Amino acid sequence: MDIRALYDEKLTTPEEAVSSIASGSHLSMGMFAAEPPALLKALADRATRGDIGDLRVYYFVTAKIAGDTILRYELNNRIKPYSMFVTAVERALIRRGIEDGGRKVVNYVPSNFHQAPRLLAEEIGIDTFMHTVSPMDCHGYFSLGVGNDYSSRIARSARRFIVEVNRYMPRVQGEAAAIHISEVDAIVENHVPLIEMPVRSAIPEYTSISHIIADLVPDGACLQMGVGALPNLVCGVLKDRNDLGIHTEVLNPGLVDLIRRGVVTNQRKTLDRGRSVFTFAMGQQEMYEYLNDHPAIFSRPVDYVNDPHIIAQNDNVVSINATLQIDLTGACNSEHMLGHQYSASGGQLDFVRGAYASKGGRSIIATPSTAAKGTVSRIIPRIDGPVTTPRIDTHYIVTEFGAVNLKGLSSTERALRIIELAHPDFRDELTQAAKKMHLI
Repeated sequence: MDIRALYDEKLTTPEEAVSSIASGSHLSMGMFAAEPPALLKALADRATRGDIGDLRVYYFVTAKIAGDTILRYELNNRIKPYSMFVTAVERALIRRGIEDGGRKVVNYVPSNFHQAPRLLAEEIGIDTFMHTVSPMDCHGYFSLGVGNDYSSRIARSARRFIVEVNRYMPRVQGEAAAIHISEVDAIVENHVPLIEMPVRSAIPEYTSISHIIADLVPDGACLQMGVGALPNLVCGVLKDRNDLGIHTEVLNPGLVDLIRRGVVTNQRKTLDRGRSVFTFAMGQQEMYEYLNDHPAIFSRPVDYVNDPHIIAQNDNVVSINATLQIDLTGACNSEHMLGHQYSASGGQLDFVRGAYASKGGRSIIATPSTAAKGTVSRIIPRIDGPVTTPRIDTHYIVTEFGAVNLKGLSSTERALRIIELAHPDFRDELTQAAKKMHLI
């Protein structure tokens, strides 16, 4: 194929690239750092000029990029967020919609992340897909870079695929990560640094927690970690380990550090031996650079990564996830918003199940015992409404005061052992509550 010719007959401006997108259609985009700033700004401008309406945008993990363009509150009447996972950007929109006469401005779409490819391709249907990509190579291929997730599927199943070439986007190897230019409908170029996950400082509780978790990581553990200061600290403690593998949902700076140190070899994995596996990546510039052309890092779609049966096929999986609350039944809650559950959509539960099913595997859910300078307990009597991790799935829980394996324990054994993980200031109160609920 004459790729140079193909590039030039597809290359165009952001404004022109989004101008044929139909009103009343379905659009989706890449996660996080794969959200295309130039294309989304141009699309936002269309809505501003009143040149498009009734556009549903389906997506999972959003950033300032979409937040400052197509998802601005003012465009809400023309570009409709159909969020399948609610983060801070949606929290602000929903809050503001309540203020503004009780408007519903975010349309939550309950879903399983590991089913995202199918859900978007078949149940929902996507007309236009937009994604930042690495520059075309000499064979005519782009790469989805920090993204695979649902994106490697929808880039093919969507009726139109528009790419935003960025040199700051790493060239990443992975299943269906490479896209030939013949599979692309339009191209724009916008070379800008990828947005970064803000680094958060550790709190004192994370020191004890990270050491308790470290003792629970066996030899040749196959790691999955969410983002945050706690996981990063844990990786810090694992810097003296050997022959660890990676099979994670999110690839973060902590895990990449273990790769760079040679702690991670993936030689004890059954699947994807010799390669670290992820579905999408979040970090800072240094991590993003490191991913470029890395031969031992291999992205795969979320329907592989987050499939509990796939996760379970590696021995000694250790899944480390954070949560905001744990109740006395062992149910856990990761959703910030009061009265609601939009967090259940996330792939956390997939690894809770997968890690337990792994031979030698451990699912860990960890949290500091208190919040707000010790005045609020994160160990509570009962979670309000639907939960993030049901009590029948929870394996290990950790606070700064220890760990408990809940599997096989009665309601009473659970409550008595969970209370001992609460801060001393709250254990009496939790004990009374447990009695009232007739757990003990």
